[PDB]
Amino acid sequence: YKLDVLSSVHFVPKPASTSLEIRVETPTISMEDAQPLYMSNASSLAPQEI
Amino acid sequence: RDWNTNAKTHTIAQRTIRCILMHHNIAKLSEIPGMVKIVDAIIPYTQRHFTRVDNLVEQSYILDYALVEMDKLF
Amino acid sequence: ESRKIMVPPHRMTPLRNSWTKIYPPLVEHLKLQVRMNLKTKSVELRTNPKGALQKGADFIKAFTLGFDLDDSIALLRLDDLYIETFEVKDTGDHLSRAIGRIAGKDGKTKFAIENATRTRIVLADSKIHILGGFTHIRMARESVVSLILGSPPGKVYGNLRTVASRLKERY
Amino acid sequence: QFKTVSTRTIDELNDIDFNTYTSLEQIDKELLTLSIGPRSKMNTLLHLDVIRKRSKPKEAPKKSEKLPFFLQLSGEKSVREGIAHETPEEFKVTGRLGFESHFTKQLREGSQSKDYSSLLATLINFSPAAVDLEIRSLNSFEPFDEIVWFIDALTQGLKSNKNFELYETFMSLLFKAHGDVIHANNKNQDIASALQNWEDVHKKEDRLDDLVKFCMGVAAFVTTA
Amino acid sequence: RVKTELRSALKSTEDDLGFNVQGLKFVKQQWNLRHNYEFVDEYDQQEKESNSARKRVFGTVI
Amino acid sequence: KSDFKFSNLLGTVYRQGNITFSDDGKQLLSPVGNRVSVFDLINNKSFTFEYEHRKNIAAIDLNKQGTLLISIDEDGRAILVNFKARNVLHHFNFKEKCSAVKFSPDGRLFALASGRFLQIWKTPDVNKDRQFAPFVRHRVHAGHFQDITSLTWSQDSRFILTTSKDLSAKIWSVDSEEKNLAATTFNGHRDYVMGAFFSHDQEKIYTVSKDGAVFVWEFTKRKYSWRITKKHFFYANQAKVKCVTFHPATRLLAVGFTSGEFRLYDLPDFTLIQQLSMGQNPVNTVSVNQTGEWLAFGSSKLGQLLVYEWQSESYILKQQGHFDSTNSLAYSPDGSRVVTASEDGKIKVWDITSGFCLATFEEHTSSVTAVQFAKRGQVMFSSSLDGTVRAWDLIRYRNFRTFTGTERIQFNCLAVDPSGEVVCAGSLDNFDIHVWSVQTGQLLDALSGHEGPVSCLSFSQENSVLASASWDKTIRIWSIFGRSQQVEPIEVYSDVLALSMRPDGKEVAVSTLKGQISIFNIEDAKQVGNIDCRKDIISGRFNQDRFTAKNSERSKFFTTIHYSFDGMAIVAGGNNNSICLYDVPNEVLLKRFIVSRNMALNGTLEFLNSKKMTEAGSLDLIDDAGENSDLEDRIDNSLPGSQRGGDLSTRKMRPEVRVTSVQFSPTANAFAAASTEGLLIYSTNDTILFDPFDLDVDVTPHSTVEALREKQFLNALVMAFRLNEEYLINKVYEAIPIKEIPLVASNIPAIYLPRILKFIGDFAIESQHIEFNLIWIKALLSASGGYINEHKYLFSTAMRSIQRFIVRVAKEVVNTTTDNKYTYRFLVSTDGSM
Repeated sequence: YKLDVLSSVHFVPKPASTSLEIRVETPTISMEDAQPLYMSNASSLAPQEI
Repeated sequence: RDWNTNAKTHTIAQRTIRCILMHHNIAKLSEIPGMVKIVDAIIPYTQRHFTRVDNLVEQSYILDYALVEMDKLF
Repeated sequence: ESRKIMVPPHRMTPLRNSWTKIYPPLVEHLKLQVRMNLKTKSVELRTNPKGALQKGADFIKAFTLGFDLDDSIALLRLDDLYIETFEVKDTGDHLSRAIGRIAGKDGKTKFAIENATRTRIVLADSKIHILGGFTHIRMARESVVSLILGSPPGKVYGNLRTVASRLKERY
Repeated sequence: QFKTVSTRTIDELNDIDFNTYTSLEQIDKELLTLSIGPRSKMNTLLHLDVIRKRSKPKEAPKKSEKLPFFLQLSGEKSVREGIAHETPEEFKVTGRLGFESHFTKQLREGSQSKDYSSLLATLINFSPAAVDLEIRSLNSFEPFDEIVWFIDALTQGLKSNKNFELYETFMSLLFKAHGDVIHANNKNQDIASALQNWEDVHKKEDRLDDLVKFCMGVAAFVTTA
Repeated sequence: RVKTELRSALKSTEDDLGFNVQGLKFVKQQWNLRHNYEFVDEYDQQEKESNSARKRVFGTVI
Repeated sequence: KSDFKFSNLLGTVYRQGNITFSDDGKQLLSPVGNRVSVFDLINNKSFTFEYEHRKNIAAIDLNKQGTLLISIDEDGRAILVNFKARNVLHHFNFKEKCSAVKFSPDGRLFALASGRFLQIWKTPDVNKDRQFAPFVRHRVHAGHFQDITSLTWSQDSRFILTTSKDLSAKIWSVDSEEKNLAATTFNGHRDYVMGAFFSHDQEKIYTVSKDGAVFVWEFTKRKYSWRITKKHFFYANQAKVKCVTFHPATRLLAVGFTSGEFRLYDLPDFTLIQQLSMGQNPVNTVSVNQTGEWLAFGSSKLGQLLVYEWQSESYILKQQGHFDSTNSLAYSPDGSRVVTASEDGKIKVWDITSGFCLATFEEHTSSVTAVQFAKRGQVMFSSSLDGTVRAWDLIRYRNFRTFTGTERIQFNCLAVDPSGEVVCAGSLDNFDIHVWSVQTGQLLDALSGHEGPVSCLSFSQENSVLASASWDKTIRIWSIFGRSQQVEPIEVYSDVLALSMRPDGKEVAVSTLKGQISIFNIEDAKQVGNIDCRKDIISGRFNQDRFTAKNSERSKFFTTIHYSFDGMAIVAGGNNNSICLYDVPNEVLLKRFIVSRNMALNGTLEFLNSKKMTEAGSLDLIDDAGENSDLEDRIDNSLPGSQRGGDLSTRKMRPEVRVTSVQFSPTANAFAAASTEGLLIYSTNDTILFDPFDLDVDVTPHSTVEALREKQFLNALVMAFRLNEEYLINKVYEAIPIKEIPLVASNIPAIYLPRILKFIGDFAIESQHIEFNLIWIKALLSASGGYINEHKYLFSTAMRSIQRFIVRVAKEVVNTTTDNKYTYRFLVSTDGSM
């Protein structure tokens, strides 16, 4: 972190990482920020993922 | 359930689901063991098909626009 | 001008042992004079020359009904507090297990509806008394009437979660 | 620069003299018209459970234990205008005649007079938590009067073509809260007739449907192609 | 004539589509309020729903 | 056209100062840097005041009539604003750093803590005209020995209770006759007294200090002379109190510490109602609603703003902005929200009307360089310095695609297909362009041929030709699709940064480092025309540099340009504090906007005050950081040669003023500029500026309402169009009956067609007459929807504003009534028995 900030963030990135992410299903209302409004009321998993 | 995953063979699935729903008892259908891992599988596919057929009805109004132009023609 | 509140012979000994914390707000905060008739098993509240007699009557009537000492002091203070009484009346089948449905195992349903609706409930055999605000009494009474008239535990518990949230919510 | 001056000539339609036009409330009684209020009230009403579930903190706050139980009621003396700080005004149902709420009393009085205008005015007035908490407590048990009074109140409401997105969400909140009891005593005569005349007025709402279908389809065709 | 018959067929199929959506989510919801669980506390409720949600694992790139 | 005014300031919900609520606590007033934002939280909207302090503001108060605001900055330049008219009433310079300002509860006096003097002035009227000196001084009291940290008025506006850095607190009566009731001072704290409040009845006095003690003072006997009756302690060990407030009616003491933790207590018994954390940064501000139900907290380091109701344990809003670190913006394909790509590594989707962030996305592990929408607002692409382009579904909120190269480079700009099969991205260290398919994930091609770092990419929206432009002084046009693999290089005079592309794909406008904007015909690769812009650029002088703003070569060029959607204008911004817009037929400056007048930012002033230049260096390069009250800002952890890294503490210079991205709104006549202060949103409005269109002497509002009363509806509509007066157009529009909407809409002349379409758009977004507005839209599209199709770019922002009304309110209503119809049919058509 401090080498990147010292280098004034011109750096060369980290090589590669095929990681592994678990996402639960939930409303995308609940995946949002705290404000009065919303943007989308879908579910985070597709029909072909359910 | 597994006919509703097509967009082709889905109408037969919807008519059969509809006659089951309107000819059976809903409390019976809920309390049958295994009838939530099926209806939760096929609520979002019916919602996907509702969105698609509703957009077909939406873009079906080019006929109405063409008719109002054809009547403005004189 | 006076009032008489009959203490039943199942709430008599707690009145005597917690009496020394009952009469001080009755005789110096409220400026009434207070006697306890050991003959009629009653509490008499008279006014001295030096609208609070009804407040003292509701104080000792809450204690008579079955609400505890701090709950009765909460009724004596806190002007926006009310208390509603009703019997079940809606026998093995209906009377002997509707009250078991209000209670639950170890009274956990009653504890849940108390905490959810911000009232507190004393459940007699079939006599339900509820101490809370007006809207709070309304919601606790609607849920108690619900689970004596037959509703699923999932339905009444989801309604309890929702009523806790919407009663604490501004807007 | 701080007030507005009248453009009315000196010598030696007050809105048109002050360059304003306060938009009238509805243009025609046969025209649908939304509420005079924020557009987001419909969405707040329809999804206020999941919005608040979003809004909760990630872990429970550290309270005390020697906290007073009636903390919400134990204020002092800027006054609270919620449904919880509501007092009754002025022989056992769910709400006696001394402990009737304002909503239930106005609903009953409108069921007497067959005119729910004050009921609907109170409904359009108060807040979404109050709306959910009034609709969720509507005596759905023995004779089903308060449900059917609410339903034909919404019928009288959306006959008037005003606030109609709010009357639509009030019907959605009714079916969501205790549409299971309506499905339970389906074929009951009073509740079936109340739903029947609600559908009789509500079936004339497809004017909005094919109107927005035409506007969407032709607007897309004209813009792209 | 094409417009009337085509739009009648399309609204006829989306009628039963919408019927089946509302009926199936009623069936699922009345099963839920019959025997889902008992949590009044919102934090324990949300942790219960997070433990009982549907999980799917995806291969991401960092 | 060119008459833009400063509308809004998205981003940056809080910078520095105190949050205030309204009296009817619907809006909250938040000090952003030198503006003030007001967010209406019930009517979901927001505005920013147009006026501008010259330094960061430090104090806010408006009286409980709601009628006027006073804002003081961090060296005491107060500004009194009319809150309803939104115009500034007076500029008054108090001479030193004022810690707090408060109006009385009865509105008629205000007091402020300037240094170690409590001075009470009396409030000028809002109904009176502006005078040369409207404030009339009541008094100035001096009893503290060090600086006063807080004020508190009593409930009756009769006493005032002030807290100081000096370890006391004092009570002063307002008038001289009650001087004997209020002459005491309250000692006993080990540290700075952070607050001193009354109880509801004004009998108890609570005094809270920095070390963590709250003292209850009562007028008792041990005569009667203000004993201390109980000391309560917070026992937060490392942290200490940063902000205190007290709602006396609900007896609620709210206290925020320097560790993000805030606790709220029920005070005279001192029972912890709640304790929870904003974060890890200190809580700089606590403020409370008039009914005491909402608590607004502000932390100043991350720029975050909570308002939180403590009864129902829930956040009304938990927002956070970005100061100085915002690399890109993109309007949504309807102009409802703006997506912000920011240097701390995240995407933030800000609603424009309600000034808040809806979703945020943190999957980039470095500074996100570009965002761009595609598939008509369904998907959004971003490229960052960590080597990745990645795609975001804005329905399911999932990063579904990640594109890397093979060479481990960092991407600085991107461009997507219209028909979003292919994403494209260019770096500043690789000289190639990377071409990825979006359907599969693979690297479709690496286009080569630039001999300099590819500064900018854009796909033509109509014929889908790629235009890249790079620092080898060359714009280049790639025909990618369909067997061509065709390259056309256009040379240009200097090295290019910010290409932009016309909405019809005919021309491309490049910004160069000379200072010019050249415009080229794509198909016949020859220059159509250029604007010479380096002499209408405001390049300020930095504090550290030893060369004048005239001779500087730092910022006399535009690093971001953008076409208007009719293709006729270019907005442009750069590393300077002017954003300029031009009309490309005439190549002339329409208008230049000064993006900041904050002297706390660096490149603002062109001429620096020669008083501040001493015999050894300027006095603003002297770091007075060890004169600070505590260690966490006496600390210097700024590693030396860092420019544009992260974490503003790690750079040691003032934040320079610069605009990093400009974009026009796709629906309504505005533009957003990603400055360092936030997303500046400039918009016109038609309520002001009488600008007629060929009226004659017989065209008059009186004539229009006579034609309306005589019900020549088409003549009244075209008279109101020739007036171009918004109230008159609205009056005639609502007075035309439904029976003859299509006759009027068919007989509207073709020059008044974009006016009625853009009016219907900006009216129907918020108007309630949904069926009336849809009848008018249906009549206009049916009667004249061929003229629109053959004049696409005229109605390209008036038709996008109309289908911002159909899909965003009308389709939501139609969805609700559709679900009600189907739930009715189920609930009565089926069998509920047991």
